[PDB]
Amino acid sequence: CRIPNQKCFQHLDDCCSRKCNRFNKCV
Repeated sequence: CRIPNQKCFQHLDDCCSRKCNRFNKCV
């Protein structure tokens, strides 16, 4: 699970929260 604020694409939100903000980073 990728940590918050980590550069992630909304198309492939690999975040732990699976949420990527407008800054193309995790949340």
